[PDB]
Amino acid sequence: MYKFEIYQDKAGEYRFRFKASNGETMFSSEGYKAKASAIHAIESIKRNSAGADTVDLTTMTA
Amino acid sequence: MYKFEIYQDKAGEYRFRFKASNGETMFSSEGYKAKASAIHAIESIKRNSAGADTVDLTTMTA
Repeated sequence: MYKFEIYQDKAGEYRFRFKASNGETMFSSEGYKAKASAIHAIESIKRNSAGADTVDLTTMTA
Repeated sequence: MYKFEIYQDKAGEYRFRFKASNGETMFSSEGYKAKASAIHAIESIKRNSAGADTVDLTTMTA
């Protein structure tokens, strides 16, 4: 199906990506701070993120 | 409760963050490419991400 793949970048930058059913990544994160911070971040997603609202701030006249 | 705030960075970098019930951000993304790509990414989350698995690659980093 899909999941959160938690890796660190060459820069030592702990991060996590999320996949899709067609076996493709749709985002990569900053990872927040560290591995412990990475899982804790993903813990937010596990709660109700599939039901969470999607607000767009960047609808700004420029 | 909590939601996805979609903004663009000073670098013109479309991205989205996710909040927590205590009114605090837990990640910021790369936003994938653009606004359309940002929402499409968040669409993956809406599906089953609250039930998605959490796999850590950086225990044996690649």
